[PDB]
Amino acid sequence: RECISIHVGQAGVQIGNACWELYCLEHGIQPDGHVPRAVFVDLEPTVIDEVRTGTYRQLFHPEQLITGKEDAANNYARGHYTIGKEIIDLVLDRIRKLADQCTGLQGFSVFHSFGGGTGSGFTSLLMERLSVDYGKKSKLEFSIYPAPQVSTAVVEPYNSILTTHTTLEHSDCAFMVDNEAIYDICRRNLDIERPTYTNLNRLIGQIVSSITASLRFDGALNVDLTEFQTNLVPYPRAHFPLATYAPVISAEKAYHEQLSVAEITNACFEPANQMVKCDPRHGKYMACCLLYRGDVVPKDVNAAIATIKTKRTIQFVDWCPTGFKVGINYEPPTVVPGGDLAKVQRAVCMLSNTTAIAEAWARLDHKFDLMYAKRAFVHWYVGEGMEEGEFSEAREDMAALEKDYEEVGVDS
Amino acid sequence: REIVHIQAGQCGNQIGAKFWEVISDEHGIDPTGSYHGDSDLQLERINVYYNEAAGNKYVPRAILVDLEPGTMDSVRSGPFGQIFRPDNFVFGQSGAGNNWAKGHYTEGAELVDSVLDVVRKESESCDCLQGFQLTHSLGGGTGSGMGTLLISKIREEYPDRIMNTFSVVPSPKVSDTVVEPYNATLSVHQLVENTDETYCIDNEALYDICFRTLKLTTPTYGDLNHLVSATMSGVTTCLRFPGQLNADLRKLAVNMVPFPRLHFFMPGFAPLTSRGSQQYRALTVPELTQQMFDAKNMMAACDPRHGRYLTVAAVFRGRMSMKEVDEQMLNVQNKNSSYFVEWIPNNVKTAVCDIPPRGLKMSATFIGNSTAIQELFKRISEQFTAMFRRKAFLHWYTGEGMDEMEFTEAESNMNDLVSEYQQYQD
Amino acid sequence: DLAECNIKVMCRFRPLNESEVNRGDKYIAKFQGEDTVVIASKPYAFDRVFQSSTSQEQVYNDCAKKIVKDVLEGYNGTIFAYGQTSSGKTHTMEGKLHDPEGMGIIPRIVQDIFNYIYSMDENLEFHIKVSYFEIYLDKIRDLLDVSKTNLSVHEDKNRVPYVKGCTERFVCSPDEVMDTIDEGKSNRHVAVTNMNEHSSRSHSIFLINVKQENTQTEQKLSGKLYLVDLAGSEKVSKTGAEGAVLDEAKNINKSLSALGNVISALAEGSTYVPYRDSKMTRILQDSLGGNCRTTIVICCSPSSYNESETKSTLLFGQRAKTI
Ligand SMILES: CC(=O)O[C@H]1C(=O)[C@@]2(C)[C@H]([C@H](OC(=O)c3ccccc3)[C@]3(O)C[C@H](OC(=O)[C@H](O)[C@@H](NC(=O)c4ccccc4)c4ccccc4)C(C)=C1C3(C)C)[C@]1(OC(C)=O)CO[C@@H]1C[C@@H]2O
Ligand SMILES: Nc1nc2c(ncn2[C@@H]2O[C@H](COP(=O)(O)OP(=O)(O)OP(=O)(O)O)[C@@H](O)[C@H]2O)c(=O)[nH]1
Ligand SMILES: Nc1nc2c(ncn2[C@@H]2O[C@H](COP(=O)(O)OP(=O)(O)O)[C@@H](O)[C@H]2O)c(=O)[nH]1
Ligand SMILES: Nc1ncnc2c1ncn2[C@@H]1O[C@H](COP(=O)(O)OP(=O)(O)O)[C@@H](O)[C@H]1O
Ligand SMILES: [Mg+2]
Ligand SMILES: [Mg+2]
Ligand SMILES: [Zn+2]
Repeated sequence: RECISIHVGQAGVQIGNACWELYCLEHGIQPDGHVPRAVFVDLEPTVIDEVRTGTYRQLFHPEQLITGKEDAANNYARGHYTIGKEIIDLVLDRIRKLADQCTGLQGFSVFHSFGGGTGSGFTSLLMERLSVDYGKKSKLEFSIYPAPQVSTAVVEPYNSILTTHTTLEHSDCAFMVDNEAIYDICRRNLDIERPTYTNLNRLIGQIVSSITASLRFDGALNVDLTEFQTNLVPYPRAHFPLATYAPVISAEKAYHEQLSVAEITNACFEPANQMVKCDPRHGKYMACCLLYRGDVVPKDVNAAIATIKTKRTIQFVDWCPTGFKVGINYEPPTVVPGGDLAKVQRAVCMLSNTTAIAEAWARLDHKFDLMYAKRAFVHWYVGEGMEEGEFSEAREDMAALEKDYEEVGVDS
Repeated sequence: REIVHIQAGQCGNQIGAKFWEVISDEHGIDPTGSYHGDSDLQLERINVYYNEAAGNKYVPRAILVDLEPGTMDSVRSGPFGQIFRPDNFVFGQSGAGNNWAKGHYTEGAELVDSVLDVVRKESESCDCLQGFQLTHSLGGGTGSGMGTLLISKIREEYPDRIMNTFSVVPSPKVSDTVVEPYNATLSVHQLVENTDETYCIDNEALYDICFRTLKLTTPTYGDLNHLVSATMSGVTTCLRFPGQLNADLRKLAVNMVPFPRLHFFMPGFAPLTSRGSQQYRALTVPELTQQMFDAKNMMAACDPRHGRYLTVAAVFRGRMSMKEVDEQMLNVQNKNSSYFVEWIPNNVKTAVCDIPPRGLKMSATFIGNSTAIQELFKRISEQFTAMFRRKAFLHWYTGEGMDEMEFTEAESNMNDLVSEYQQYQD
Repeated sequence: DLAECNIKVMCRFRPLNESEVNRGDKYIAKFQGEDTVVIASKPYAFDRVFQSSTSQEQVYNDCAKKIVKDVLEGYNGTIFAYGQTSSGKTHTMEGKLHDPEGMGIIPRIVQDIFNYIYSMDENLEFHIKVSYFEIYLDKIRDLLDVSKTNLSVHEDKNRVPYVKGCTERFVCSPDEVMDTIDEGKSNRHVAVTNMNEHSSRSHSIFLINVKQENTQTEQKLSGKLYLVDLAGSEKVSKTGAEGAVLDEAKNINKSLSALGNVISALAEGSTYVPYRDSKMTRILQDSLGGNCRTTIVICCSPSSYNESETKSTLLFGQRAKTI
């Protein structure tokens, strides 16, 4: 029934504090109410401390807040092997101590930031140690994969080609939200050149609320977590769909809010609104899980979608007749009291697997090579319990992820 | 986390006074007083530079190494001079001769053990050690020789903790000493092989940047020092503050050093406007990157425009949009694709603290790893040969128990170091 | 300057051992031609690929014979044995020191140097000096004098590097050299609790300096041949004290990574080679790359269990892209 969550890496923790905020906010549980149902991991104390100093301070147990005073290191190796190792046990312990206390759970919603040290590496083995300790569950990892041109870390790809290959054979469904492609939404669909990280977080903090929160919440067309991976992954590769939200209108500027279904659903497939720089440049969808929430008439959907199924310029895979999982919830969304999110009475958090990422992975793989081609910051990992193996052998890994996402599509 | 500063030589020392003059105020620590901190955040992370004893006396955890009493006895007899626990003063009343050899093999080699002693008392302080800060000048005895030894020993004692080095590489135009390239070439040698992050500052790159970027007409040393100390505060201490995207020595190290040499950087501060007038506030952000990335404004002597970059780290510290930050950096990376090296898709390492420099609204330290610094070790290396060839003031070295193969060694080494760096400019 | 990067790479597979067979491992290496091995469908060509029953004699003739001639010709050279622990490095570099059939590269080299000398003995005056040291944790220890610990590399008047204070012993016969190797091997146990652990994690370096002067011609010659048995290239699986159910922390050996960068640089035809990346590469500077011949014998277990490690080894060997 439940779904634990492990927010790993400063980012996964910032986003965590955010997604965790939106929660109580739409459940009437102020600062000090019940008890969360997740944990927080980081090898840099000062960040988890922010959850220990700032807002939502006492809504957590100093037990579900793991820290390694030591060093973060923007390098996979160190975070996965060398350092990150020391903490893992302890980490697990909570996701085994928190996993017990419950009643027939469904899985762990993992929150990490692909291209980091504590986020890429660590998790790599966290999800790793999970796939074995609970192979019998769902492993949906919600990632924030590398901005297409606006990356931060100098190594980023090293850290992301490595978190992909190690987690690939362990996740159930990996959701992806592109940090940059979300900015566009903040520039083009909300207008603000002042987007603090605290915003992107409010956003995913939204799209995510549509996943677990409301879905695990009764409705006219419930959709379990398992449901996802089933209706969402055509193949064992921990396939990565993309998150998209519909009413991303500004709560100040424009106001046409009352945008009946027929509109908000069409607003999902236009590439300029998908929290991912993977513009459907060719990527044929192969399965979409349209999660609606608020006042929505099933016919409105079983029509708004029909209209789409016949737009053709939206070309769905061949081997897939119908790939539209319609998830209907009741309670409308719940916008921050005064952030910058419109606040409509219905939304569409549609996520999907698109042959599109054939790109995004490509463009991120290429990156890697360029540097590896010169070993660049390699000495930083080797000296951290890794080898020419793990790199070269994780490169070959993704290689067959560029062929995979190619074969499962583009062909009939 | 933590670090333990090291004031090698007079310069490195003189600067200590300025690095601590600053940092303290950037942490509300009065002479011997405690934390008067205008805020409450300038305290949760202080440890990085102090120690708890009394309850109002957080003492800087640095080392003051020097073979010339008068110096430390000027730093200890002035302003903040009375905050260092006397135990910190590792003096060498000997003749602090201006010979690299006199402070690395003969005179300094003795005072070393009585230093390492303390560098251990401070390291084994508490919590977890990160690395050590090292200030000095590569143009003298107590600086290049004895300080370059202090590290060769440090890096044998904790090849784990990092080693940032702040070197005052011999300014071009005019040398404030004569053997300079001797004391220098010999210390850079030791650097390229122990510390793993070096920030090279040039007394004349400063003047310039201090007489034209600060209409300042009488730039006393105190100033130069002050400007420098401003950068080393943005680097370390800063990142030991919160931030949307914070880093720390390692991130800085693990994002800036593609190849083990250690490589040297060139620090640059952001708001560098003259007092009254200039107080233009054009600091939205494009103004800071405008600054940081220009030629002038690079504490180094060489000009970036004269050689690609391998890595860059804009360590900003003042509330800004992870969008207008992450964005700007890009155009910058495209307007100058020419010089920014290609085999690194994203050279730049954007870092973002929150709280800014006490009295300012928005700043951003720049730590550049450009291939341009090739054209400096060249300089140094040249000066050597031109004088080595004739063994100029060599008797002051050998006569101090040195080797004719020692000088050969260093030059070559550091000389090769020039070579390599070009391997990327191409 | 001769050809730039005179680096040859030979891959030597050893027979599956009883432990591997007992475990149930399978022989995964497939062969093609005299220079290609196929692992997981991917082909890897090298200067030569030796199957599991290749003799010590074949390995010496193909990998070291010519280098020995160069040393006697007055040039420097280097020969390495690279691979995971138990791959066959020591068997290859030394084998059974006194068995005429089972002896490795080093015994056979010594044998050939003296034999050549014996066939000269006319106007040439020879002088052979050896040194034997190890590198552990990037620290140098003299295997001929256990008091000489943590030695440092220095460059002489003419740039030639050397290990400050390292024993240099004049040998006059094969037996003297083998005795030297035997002493070094015994001295190695000093201050070492676990020799297995120590041997797999350290690098052994044997130096043979052959000097000669033709009393009549007067032309002098000096060659240095460094024989190196490297540390295990397998960083993974480090058992001991650390994060019990949370570990993966360990880097690639400093010297191996330094060697990788040096080989890649030479393979790229780079004018700047990163020798300073390690004490090992610094000492070897005048005998690795440039106008020196270098053979790297990467050794591998043909076991299905060591598949990933073998891939790594093969990849390392590939750093020297030949044509
Ligand atoms: C009324 C007002 O706003 O005054 C400003 C001011 O006029 C200007 C010109 C300051 C001023 O700085 C200088 O004139 C200067 C003198 C010698 C060397 C270098 C700089 C200022 O003195 C410096 C001072 O800086 C700080 O307070 C920072 O926290 C800074 N502190 C120190 O350097 C410091 C100085 C004395 C004692 C202890 C610390 C800092 C910067 C980075 C990291 C840590 C601390 C500031 C904003 C000002 C004055 C006071 C006029 C500027 O410099 C800095 C470092 O902020 C020079 O260009 C900038 C722009 C500022 O607006
Ligand atoms: N959406 C979003 N992205 C973030 C946030 N914080 C960081 N990121 C992104 O995630 C990546 C940064 O990872 P880091 O903060 O460097 O590292 P980490 O993953 O927390 O772990 P360490 O490297 O060990 O510190 C970059 O690509 C950032 O753009 C956040 O709050 N929200
Ligand atoms: N920025 C700066 N440079 C200094 C200071 N003092 C000496 N220098 C520089 O240091 C070099 C001289 O070395 P010095 O510090 O006297 O050596 P030592 O005292 O014998 O170790 C010259 O290039 C000076 O410009 C200083 O307070 N600030
Ligand atoms: N080519 C080979 N033929 C027969 N046995 C071998 C072969 N190569 C290695 N072995 C044996 O396997 C064991 C481990 O090999 P060794 O060379 O000591 O490994 P390492 O690579 O750790 O130096 C030894 O008994 C060695 O003789
Ligand atoms: Mg972090
Ligand atoms: Mg062995
Ligand atoms: Zn309306």
